[PDB]
Amino acid sequence: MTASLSNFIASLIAGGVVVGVIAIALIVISKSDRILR
Amino acid sequence: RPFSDIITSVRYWIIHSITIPSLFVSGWLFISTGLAYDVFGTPRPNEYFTQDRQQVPLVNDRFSAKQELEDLTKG
Amino acid sequence: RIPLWLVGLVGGLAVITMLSLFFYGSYSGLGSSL
Amino acid sequence: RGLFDLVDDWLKKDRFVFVGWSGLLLFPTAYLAAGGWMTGTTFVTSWYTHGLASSYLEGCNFLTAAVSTPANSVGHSLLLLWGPEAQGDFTRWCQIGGLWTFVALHGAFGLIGFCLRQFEIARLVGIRPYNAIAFSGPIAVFVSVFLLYPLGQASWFFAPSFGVAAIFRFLLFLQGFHNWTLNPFHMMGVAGILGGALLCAIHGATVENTLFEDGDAANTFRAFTPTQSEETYSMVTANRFWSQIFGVAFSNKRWLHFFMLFVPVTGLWTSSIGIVGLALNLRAYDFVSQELRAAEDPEFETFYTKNHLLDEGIRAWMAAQDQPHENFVFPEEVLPRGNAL
Amino acid sequence: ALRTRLGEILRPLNAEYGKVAPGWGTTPIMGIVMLAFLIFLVIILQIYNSSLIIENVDVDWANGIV
Amino acid sequence: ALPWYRVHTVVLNDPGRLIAVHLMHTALVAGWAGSMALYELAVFDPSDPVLNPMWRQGMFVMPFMTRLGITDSWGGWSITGESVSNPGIWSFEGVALSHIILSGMCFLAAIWHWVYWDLELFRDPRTGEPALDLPKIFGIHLFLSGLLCFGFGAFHVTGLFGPGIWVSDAYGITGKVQPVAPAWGADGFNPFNPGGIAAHHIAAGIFGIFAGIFHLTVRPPQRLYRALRMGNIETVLSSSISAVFFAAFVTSGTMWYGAAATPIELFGPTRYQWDSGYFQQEIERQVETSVSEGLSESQAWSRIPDKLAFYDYIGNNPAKGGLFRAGPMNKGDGIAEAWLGHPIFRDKEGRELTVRRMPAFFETFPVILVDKDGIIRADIPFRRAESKYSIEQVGVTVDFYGGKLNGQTFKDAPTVKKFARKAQLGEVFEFDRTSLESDGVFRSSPRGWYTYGHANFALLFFFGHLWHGGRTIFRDVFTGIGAE
Amino acid sequence: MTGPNPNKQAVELNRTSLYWGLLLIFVLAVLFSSYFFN
Amino acid sequence: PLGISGTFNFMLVFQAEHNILMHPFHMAGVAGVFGGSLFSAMHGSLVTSSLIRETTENESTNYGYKFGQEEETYNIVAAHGYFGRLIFQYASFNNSRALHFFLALWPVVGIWITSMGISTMAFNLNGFNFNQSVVDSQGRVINTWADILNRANLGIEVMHERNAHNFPLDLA
Amino acid sequence: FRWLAIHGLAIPTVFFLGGITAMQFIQR
Amino acid sequence: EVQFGAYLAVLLGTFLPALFLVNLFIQTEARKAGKAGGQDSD
Amino acid sequence: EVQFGAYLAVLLGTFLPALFLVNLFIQTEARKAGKAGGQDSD
Amino acid sequence: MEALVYTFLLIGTLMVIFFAVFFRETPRIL
Ligand code: CLA
Ligand code: CLA
Ligand code: CLA
Ligand SMILES: CCCCCCCCCCCCCCCC(=O)OC[C@H](COP(=O)(O)OC[C@@H](O)CO)OC(=O)CCCCCCCCCCCCCCC
Ligand SMILES: CC1=C(/C=C/C(C)=C/C=C/C(C)=C/C=C/C=C(C)/C=C/C=C(C)/C=C/C2=C(C)CCCC2(C)C)C(C)(C)CCC1
Ligand SMILES: CC1=C(/C=C/C(C)=C/C=C/C(C)=C/C=C/C=C(C)/C=C/C=C(C)/C=C/C2=C(C)CCCC2(C)C)C(C)(C)CCC1
Ligand code: OEX
Ligand SMILES: [Fe+2]
Repeated sequence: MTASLSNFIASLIAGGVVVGVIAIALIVISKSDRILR
Repeated sequence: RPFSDIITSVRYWIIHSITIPSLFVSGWLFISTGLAYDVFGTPRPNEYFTQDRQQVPLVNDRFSAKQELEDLTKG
Repeated sequence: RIPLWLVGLVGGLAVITMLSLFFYGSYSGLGSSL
Repeated sequence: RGLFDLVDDWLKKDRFVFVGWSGLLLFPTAYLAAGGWMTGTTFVTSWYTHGLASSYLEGCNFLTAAVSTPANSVGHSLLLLWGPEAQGDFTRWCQIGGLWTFVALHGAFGLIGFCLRQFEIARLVGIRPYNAIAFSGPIAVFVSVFLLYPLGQASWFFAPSFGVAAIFRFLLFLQGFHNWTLNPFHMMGVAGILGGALLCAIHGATVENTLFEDGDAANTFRAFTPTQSEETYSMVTANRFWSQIFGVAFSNKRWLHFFMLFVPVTGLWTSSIGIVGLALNLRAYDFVSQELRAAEDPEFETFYTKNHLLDEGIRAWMAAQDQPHENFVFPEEVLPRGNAL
Repeated sequence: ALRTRLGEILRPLNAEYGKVAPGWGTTPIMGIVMLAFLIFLVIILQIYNSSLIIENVDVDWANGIV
Repeated sequence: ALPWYRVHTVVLNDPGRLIAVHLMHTALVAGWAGSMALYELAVFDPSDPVLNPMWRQGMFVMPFMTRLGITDSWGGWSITGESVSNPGIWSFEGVALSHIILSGMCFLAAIWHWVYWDLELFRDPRTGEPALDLPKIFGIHLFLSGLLCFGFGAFHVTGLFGPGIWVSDAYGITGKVQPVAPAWGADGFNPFNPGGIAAHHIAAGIFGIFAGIFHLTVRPPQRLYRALRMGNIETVLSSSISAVFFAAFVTSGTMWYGAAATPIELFGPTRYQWDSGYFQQEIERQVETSVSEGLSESQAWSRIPDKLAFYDYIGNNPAKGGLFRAGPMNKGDGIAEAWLGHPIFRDKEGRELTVRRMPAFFETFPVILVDKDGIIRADIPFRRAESKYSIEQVGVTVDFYGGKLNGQTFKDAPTVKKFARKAQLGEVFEFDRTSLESDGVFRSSPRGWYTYGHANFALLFFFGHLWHGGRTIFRDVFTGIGAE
Repeated sequence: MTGPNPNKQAVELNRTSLYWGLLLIFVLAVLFSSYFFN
Repeated sequence: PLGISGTFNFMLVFQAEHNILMHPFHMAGVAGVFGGSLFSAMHGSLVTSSLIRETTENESTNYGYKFGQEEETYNIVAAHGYFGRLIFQYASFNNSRALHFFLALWPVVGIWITSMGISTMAFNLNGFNFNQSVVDSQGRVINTWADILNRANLGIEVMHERNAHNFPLDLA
Repeated sequence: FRWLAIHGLAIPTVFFLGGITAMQFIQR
Repeated sequence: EVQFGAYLAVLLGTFLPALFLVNLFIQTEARKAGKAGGQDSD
Repeated sequence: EVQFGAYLAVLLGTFLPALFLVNLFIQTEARKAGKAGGQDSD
Repeated sequence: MEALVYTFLLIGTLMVIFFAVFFRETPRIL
C-alpha cells in the first residue's frame, strides 16, 4: 500500500514470470526432445 | 558437429562476415554518439565538476538518494 | 574449405591489432596524464 | 512417464554443456554476475559513491577499474532495482552503486549453484563427492569477505570492490586499521596457500621424474594410453628418493592425494574464521606486554613496535581520501611524518 | 529384545517402519508451503533491512512499556 | 579398525545407545550452564548497577537468565536494585544449582540407556533389525516442540502464567521484567517490538502443533522416501545441521544489530549506537528541552543521568576490543566511579568548539577541535615546528557542566590538552584501575563475544552440512567405486 | 545388563599418524601461545 | 629480517618504496600460488573421488593401497569423465603425464617470474605508477583506485625508519 | 541447439570491444 | 605483565591433547601384539 | 597473594600422572581384546 | 619466566621432528 510495499509485490509478480517463462519454455521443449526407449 | 569443422567451412564465414562488422560498429556508435554517458550516468570529461559545485559529489541520505542525485546531475 | 592455420593467423594478428591498440591509448586520450 | 520424468531426462541428457537441475540456478546467476562486472568496470563510475574514477570511460585501464561498493549513507541496504533507493530507475541505480550488490548477490547464488553442480555430476558419474567439499573452501572466502565482512562493519562501503586495484587497497586498508597479518588465522592460511602450491610443485615434479619407459621416443608425453591398468610411475623409487633427501616420504598414493586436498582447503577455512572476527573488530592488534613495556621504557624497540608506526601512517594518511563521507579534514600538523620525509 | 513396561506403551509408535504413500502423494501440497515460506523470509528480511517500508512500522529502538 | 575420526560411528546401527550418547552430550551442556553460572556469581559485584552493570563484568550467561525473568538472588541483591526478602527457588543460585542436578540425572540415565541397549522398542517387528521410524519420530518430536513453543509464548511471555520478558525504554535507562501482550499486526515484525516475540511463539507454536498432527498421520510419498533417503539416519543429521547454522546466523545477527530480544541494558550497546550518535543526539535533546524551560547550563547537564552518559563512551562499544585480550571490560580501564561532566571548549573568540570523536576503526586518532560549520579551528599538532592551529595560539578554554567538575574552568594549555584528549573518547569518566589490575586497552562486551562464537560456529557447521549431506546421498560408494 | 553389542569396533592409529598429530599440536601451541600470553 | 614480525616489516616497507602490488611479476606469482593451490586441491580431489573399492566401511580408506603394488589405485577414466562434464569435454587432460607436468609447470614458472620481480625491484625499477593519470578537460586530477593506493604508500614511506633519514628523498 | 550457448557470450564480447577501441581515441 | 591463565592454556593445550594421541597409538600396537600371539600377548 | 607457579604444580600434578595411569589400562584392555580374536582385534 | 615456555615449545617441536625422521615406520613391500 506504500510506495515500497506496492513495488515489492510487483517485483514478486515479476519474479514469478521470470521463473515462469523459463519453466513454460522448458516443459514444451522437453516434450519434443524426448529420448527413444 | 565438431567445432574445428565449423570455422574452417566457408558457409560459416559467409554469415559472420556481415554480422561481426555490423555488431562491432554498433559498439562503436554506442560510444561515439554519446549514448553510453546517458544510460549509465557516467560523467563526460566536461562534467566532473561544474561551475557551482566545485567539490566531490557524494550521496548523504538513505531514502532521498534518488532526489539528491537529481540535484547533483542537473548543473 | 579453409586451412586452419590461415584462420589462426588472421585472427591472431587481429588480436595484436586489438591489444596494441589498447597499449596505444595508455599514452593518448583519456587516462594518459597528458 | 510422468511430467517430472521427462524434465529429469531432458536436463541430464548428454550434450555440449551439462545443464542438470543445478544449471537453472548456476547459468542465470553466473551469467549476470560476470556480465554485471564487465559492464560495471566498463561504463559505471564511482564518482558519486567514493569520489573516484573506476571505469573504462574514465581512462582507467584493467588495473585501476572496479565495480565499487555503495555509499555509507546507503548503509546495508540491498539496493534492489525497484527498491526505496533506486525506485525503478536504472541510471540512478548504477550511480548509487547498485551493480555491486547485483554482482555480489547473483554471484553468491552462482557459488551455491556451482557447488550443487558438483554434487549432481558426481551422482550421475558415480564417484565420491570430494570436489564439492573442496570447493566449499572458496565458498568460505567469498561469503566471509564479500558478504560477512561488510555486514559486521558500518555498511557495504567497507567491502572489497570487484576490481584489481580495488582489492589492492583492501589489502592495505586491512593492515593499517586491523593489523591483519598479525592474526593467526591468516598465518594458518598462508601456510595452506604456500603449502598447497608446494605440494603440486613436488607431486608434479616427482611423478614426471620417476616415469617408466613405455616407448622408444624421447617425448614421454606420448607414452600413455588413458585406459591402461599399469601405473605410470615408480612409487617405490619416489619413496626411496625422498626418504633419503628429505628424510620422510609418502608411501601411500591414497594418502598423498588426500593430503593435496586437505592442505589448500584448510588454509581457506582457517583464514575464513579470522575475517569473521574482523567484522566485529576483534582484531589481534597488540601484545600488551610489548606495549606496556615500550611505554615505560623509551629505549625498548622490537620489529613489532616498528609495525605500529607503519600503521599510524596507514591510519592517518589514507583515511582522509579513503572516507570522503566522514569529511576528515586533517591539518598538515597532525599527520605523523618522520624526520625529513 | 527386552520387554519393559515403558517399552510396551511406545511400541506402536515404532511398529511401523518404511510404509510409504504410493506415488507422488502430498508433495505438491508441500511445495506450495515451501514457496510460501520462501516469500515469508524475503518479506521479514526486507522489513528489517528498511528496504520494504510499511506504514506505522518503524525499525528503531522503541519505548517498551516500563 | 576404525580410524580416530570414525570412532563414534558404532552408534549408527544402535538406537539404544544413540540415546545414551545424546543424553551424555546433554549432561555436559547442562552441567556447563550450571557451573558457568556458579562461576559468575562468585565474580559478580552488585555494588553499582548503574556504572557497573553485568555486561561490564563480562557476564555471559547471566544476561540470558535476566532476559526471561530472573532478577533476584539469594544474597538479597537484585539487578533492578529493589531489595527482596525472599526470591524463593528460582533465583540465580536456584537456576545454576538446578541445571547441575539436571546434569547429574541425565548422567545416570545415560548409564542406564548404555548398559540396557537391547530393548524390544527399537527392533523392527517385521525384520528384527534395529530400526527407527524417522517420519513418525519427527511427528512426535515436532508436536512436542509445538507445545513448548506455544506454551512459552502464551504463558511465560504474556504473563498469563509467567514473569515475562525483560523490556526497556528506547535509551536504556528504565527496564524491568514485565508481561508483554502480543502485537498481531505488521508491527509484530518490527524486531524491536517485544510484542512480536510474544506473537511469534504463540502463532508459530500452533503451526508446530498442527504440523506434528500432520507428520504423525500422513506417511511420506514413495518418491520423497527414496529421494531424501528417509531410511538412512544421516539424512536427519544432514538436514538438522542446516537448520542449526541457519538459526545461528540469525541469533548472531540480531545480537549484533540489536533487537528487542537483546536489550542494551543486559548485553550492552551495539556499535550502531556509536556510529550514528544515538546517545549523543539524545543527551543533547534532554538539554535542549531543559535549557528551553528557563535554566542555567550547568543545571541542564546535571539532570542527565550517569547511566545515559555511560553509553556515550567508546569503551562500551563492542567494536573496540581485541581477540586475544581476555576478561571483562573492567579489565580495560577499571570500574567506573563517577561522571566527570561534559566539557565545552571555547576559544579566545568565544565560539563553541566540539572535539571530533574517534570512529570505531581507529585505534589512534589525532585530537581535532571543530566548530559548528566544519572548519578546523584547533588541534594538538604532531609536528610542533610550523604550527598554525595549536591550542596555545587559539587559546581554547574548557568549561565543564554537570558531573563532579560542575562549575570549573581551566584556561592554560597544559590542562586543556589533557581534557581534549579524553573528550574524543565520548564522555569523560573517573575510573578505578587498581582493583582488577586494569592495563589500559579496551575489551569487548558479551554482545561482541556471542557474535564471535556463534558466527564462527555457523560457518563450520556449513561444512558439516556438505560433509554429512554428501555422505547421505552417496552412501553406496564410500568404500570406493566399482571399476565396472 | 543386556547382551554384548555387535557394534564393537577397534580404534587404530599407526606410527605415521602419531607424528602428524603431535606436530599439529606443538605447532598450534607455538603459534597461539604468543597471543594467549598477550 | 629472520623472523615473523620482521617479515611484515619487510613487506610493507617494500610496498611503499617499490609498489610491488602493481608490478606484474608479483601479479604473475599470486596467479602462481592461487593457481597452484587450485590445481593441488583440484587434482587431489579427483583422485580421492575415483578410488576403487578395496576396503570395508569400518577400516580406513587409505588401506586399500598396498605399498609397491602394480595395480592402478583409481579409475582415471572416471575422473576424466567427471571433469569432462564439469566444465566441458576438451578442457580435460586424459594424459596423466601431461596432467602431472602441468602441476609442476604453473607454480614453478610463477615463482621464477616473481623472484625476478624482487630482483628487478632491487635495482629500483619499480612497479606501475598511475598516480594523477585521469584528468578532466579542465585539468583537475580525478582520483582513481591507484591514488587511494598511493595514499597508503605515502603513509608507510613517511614513517619507515623514522629517524634514519635526514634528506627529503629516500634514495636508499 | 548450441547457437544460444556461445552467442550469449560472444555477441556481447564483440560489442564491448567495439566500445573499448572507441575509448582509446576519446580525449578530454 | 602477562596473563597467568595463559600458562594453563598453553601447557594443557600441549599436554592433554598430545597425551591423548599417544594413547591411541599404544593401544594400536597392543592390539597388533595381542593378535600376534608371541611373547607379548599374555 | 598466592604463588602463580602452584597452578602449574597442581594441575600438572593431577593430569600428567593421572593420564599416565589411564594409558596403562587402555593398552591392558587392548591386549586382552587383541588376543581374543573377535570383532575388535584387527 | 615467560620466554622459558617459548623455548620449551621450540625444542619440543624439534624433538618430534627427530623421532619422525629416524624412528619412522619403515614401509615394506610384501
Ligand atoms: C550436529 C553435530 C554433528 C554430529 C552429531 C556429527 C556426527 C558425526 N560426524 Mg560430523 N561434522 C559436524 C557436525 C556433526 N557431526 C560438523 C559441524 C563438521 C564440520 C567440521 C563435521 C565434519 C565431519 C567429518 C569430516 C567427519 C564427521 C564424522 C562424523 C561421525 C563420527 C564422528 C567422529 O568419529 O568424530 C570423532 C571425533 C573425535 C574422536 C575427536 C574430535 C576432536 C575435535 C576435533 C576437537 C574436540 C571437540 C571439542 C571438545 C568440541 C567442542 C564443542 C563444540 C562443538 C561447540 C558422526 C556421524 C565422520 C564421518 O563421516 O563418519 C564416518 C567424518 O569423517 N563429521
Ligand atoms: C503472528 C505472526 C508472526 C509474527 C508477528 C512473528 C514474528 C517474528 N518472526 Mg515469525 N513465524 C510465524 C509467525 C509470526 N512470527 C510463523 C507462523 C512461522 C512459521 C513457523 C514463523 C517462522 C519464523 C522464522 C523461521 C523466523 C521468524 C522470525 C520472526 C521475527 C521477525 C523479525 C526478526 O527479527 O526477523 C529477522 C529476519 C530474519 C532473520 C530473516 C531470516 C533470513 C535469513 C537470516 C537469511 C540468511 C540465511 C543464510 C543461511 C545466512 C548466511 C548468509 C550470510 C552471508 C548472510 C519476529 C519475532 C525470525 C526470527 O526469529 O528472527 C529473530 C525468523 O528467522 N518467524
Ligand atoms: C527443564 C527445562 C529447562 C529450563 C526451564 C531451563 C531454563 C533455562 N536455561 Mg537451560 N537447559 C536445559 C533445561 C532447561 N533450562 C537442558 C536440558 C539443557 C541441556 C541441553 C540446558 C542447557 C542450557 C544452556 C547451555 C543455557 C541454558 C540457559 C537457561 C536459561 C535461559 C534460557 C534461554 O535463554 O534459552 C534460550 C533458548 C533458545 C533460544 C532455544 C531456541 C530453540 C530453537 C530456536 C528451536 C528452533 C527449532 C524448532 C524446534 C523448529 C520447530 C518449530 C515449530 C514450533 C514450528 C533458563 C533459566 C542459559 C543460561 O543462562 O544458563 C544458566 C544457557 O546458556 N540452558
Ligand atoms: C639436512 C637435511 C636432512 C633432512 C632434514 C629433516 C627434516 C625433515 C622434517 C621431518 C618431518 C616430520 C613431520 C612428521 C610427519 C610424518 O611423519 O609423516 C609421515 C608420512 C608418511 O606417510 P605414509 O605414506 O607412511 O602414511 C600412510 C598412512 O599410514 C597415513 O597414515 O610422511 C609424510 O607424509 C610426510 C610428508 C610431509 C612432511 C611434513 C613436513 C612438514 C615440515 C615440518 C613442519 C615442522 C617444522 C617445525 C619447526 C619448528
Ligand atoms: C549488467 C546488467 C545486465 C546485463 C547483463 C549482461 C547481459 C551482460 C553481459 C555482458 C558480457 C558477458 C560482457 C562481456 C564482456 C567481454 C569483454 C569485453 C571481453 C574482452 C576480452 C579481452 C579484452 C581479452 C583479451 C585477450 C584476448 C582477446 C586474446 C588474448 C588474451 C587476452 C586475455 C589478453 C542486465 C541486462 C541483466 C540488467 C541488470 C544489469
Ligand atoms: C553425579 C550426580 C550429581 C553431580 C553432578 C555434578 C556435580 C555435575 C557437574 C558437572 C560439571 C561441572 C560439568 C561441566 C562440564 C563442562 C564442560 C563440558 C565444558 C567443556 C567446554 C569445552 C570443551 C569448550 C571448549 C572451548 C574452549 C575451552 C575454548 C574456546 C573454544 C571452545 C569453546 C571450543 C548430583 C549430585 C547432582 C546428582 C546425583 C548424581
Ligand atoms: O635501511 Mn632499511 O629502508 Ca631501504 O629505503 Mn632507504 O634504506 Mn633504509 O630507508 Mn627506506
Ligand atoms: Fe597425482
